[PDB]
Amino acid sequence: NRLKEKYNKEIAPALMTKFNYDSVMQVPKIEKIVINMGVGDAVQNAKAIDSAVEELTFIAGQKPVVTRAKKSIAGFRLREGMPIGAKVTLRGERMYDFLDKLISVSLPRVRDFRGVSKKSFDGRGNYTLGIKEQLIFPEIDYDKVTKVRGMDIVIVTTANTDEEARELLTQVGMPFQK
Amino acid sequence: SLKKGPFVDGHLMTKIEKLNETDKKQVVKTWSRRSTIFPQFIGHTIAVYDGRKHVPVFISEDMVGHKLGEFAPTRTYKGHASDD
Amino acid sequence: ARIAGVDIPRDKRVVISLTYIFGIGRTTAQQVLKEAGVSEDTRVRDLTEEELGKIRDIIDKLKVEGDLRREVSLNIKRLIEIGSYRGIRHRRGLPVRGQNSKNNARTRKGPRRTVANKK
RNA sequence: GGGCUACACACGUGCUACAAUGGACAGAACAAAGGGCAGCGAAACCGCGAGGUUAAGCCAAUCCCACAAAUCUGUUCUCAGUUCGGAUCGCAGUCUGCAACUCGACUGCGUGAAGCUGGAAUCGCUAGUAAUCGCGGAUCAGCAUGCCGCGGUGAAUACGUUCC
RNA sequence: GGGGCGGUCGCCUCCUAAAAGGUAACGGAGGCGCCCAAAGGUUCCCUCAGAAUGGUUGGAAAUCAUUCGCAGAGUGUAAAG
Repeated sequence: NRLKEKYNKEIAPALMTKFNYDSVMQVPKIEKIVINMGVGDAVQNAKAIDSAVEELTFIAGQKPVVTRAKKSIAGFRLREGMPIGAKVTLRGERMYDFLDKLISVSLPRVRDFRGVSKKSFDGRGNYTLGIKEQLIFPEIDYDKVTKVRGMDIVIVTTANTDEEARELLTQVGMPFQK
Repeated sequence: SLKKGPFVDGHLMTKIEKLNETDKKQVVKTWSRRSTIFPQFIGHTIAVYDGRKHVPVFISEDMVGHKLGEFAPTRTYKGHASDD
Repeated sequence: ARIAGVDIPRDKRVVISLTYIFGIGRTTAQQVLKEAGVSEDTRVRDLTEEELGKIRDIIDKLKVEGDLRREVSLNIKRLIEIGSYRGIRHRRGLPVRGQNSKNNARTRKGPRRTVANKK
């Protein structure tokens, strides 16, 4: 909750002076994060896609749900049924308890990483990010999982423009390659 | 190399020195590829004598300790018959 | 997992156990243990609750796994954009150090196959 | 200045391994022969190492190259792509040379291919031979897994001329 | 539109059929001797296809976020409604 108090006292007042706001009260707000698994099956016979689903319980406490395909693909499995990947939509106090782990711990842990996200902005608001290691998340043990599985994060901004959406992220302490 | 130090033939030294102090002449041939690139030599473009034909070479800040003639390969690729 | 070099194994003596770390080798392990005074110790993994931490700091001074991979990667990327000739050897499948090609040197070339005959 | 060192590949011929009769560490111990003054270069000192600084002696049964290695004695790993093997490459040094990019050697550090004994087929050798471990020299500014030698350790089998 | 040969014989959709319906030809285009205990019944909820942008192993596409989408979707199977 320390991150949650942080924008209630530090970020917002500074954000208010950076440019004018209609009706004073208006301020961009984080909405939902969506974590993707993908897995890739390779090919369909994981055999246990659910074993990957258990792994995501560590990255976030919200229960993952498998994303069943709504369309068949000629190049890869499969027609509808036998779900591929998983999805999570953490909210509330969980939102900043998770984001606090992201800046302070997750991103710096990565080897080659120093900073990203420049062209990444939609020009509308939403942020996107890729995650390629479970070593990135401290709660996971090294002994578990063995083979690497992919991950994603998508922060949402209330702001109607990326210029406002970006400035909100900078005060959060989010890294940028610059 | 070893110590004291990298060794240009020394004619390239006075050439690039005069070209640096004034004139700013560009594109010059050299037969002596053995000479190493120097910080004073930066930004010049030299036609490198591989033997068959001179190959011009711009000098980025990144290249210094690499030999000047190293950048141009005398070798012709490949040559092979049925590719793919 | 793990406290220093990520994913060090188990049921092995500590020296070979952190030689596995992408960074420290054998003699470097001999040096960090010479600083340690462990004496080997311990065949399995049971060191000490705080000594594991002080060793974790000395290993932390050394650097560093996937970022060390980024060192070699950024280095060869420096070796290709520079012109070049060395990175040219890195991607021809040509050996870089300079040891012919008329025979062997299959470390990059791979096994199969063949596409010639006469007559 | 290049090239004789090409590179998708084939073949001939060597080297190193695929490991517990072993690997790694520590201690201990036994050679022969050859080379050396535009040379060998001890010892002392500096550097983890390579080498460097400095310099005694030696035209050599005097001195130097020079320490023999396998082995033995213990410690340790306990059967695996491994403390097996070292490839490839990166970085940082070093010897020689006006000069080490093409296209030299060596070292320190890091990276840790393939290979867990190999199809068809094929080679050597009747005893100090095969097996294997180190050393020296010719070559030579530098460069010897090749060649020529030196010694250490040191077997199995030979019924026989049916067959090649 | 002589017979023989070929093809066809029943049911269902559209057009030809001419703004009720019907309506012929060996006229023009297609389907069916099924399928489903659920894709049925009821109740409570939800809205598509495709596009653009951003993104790990994701490439023209498996997955996910967003503006756009009066339906360019889906409606077991084929057409009209």
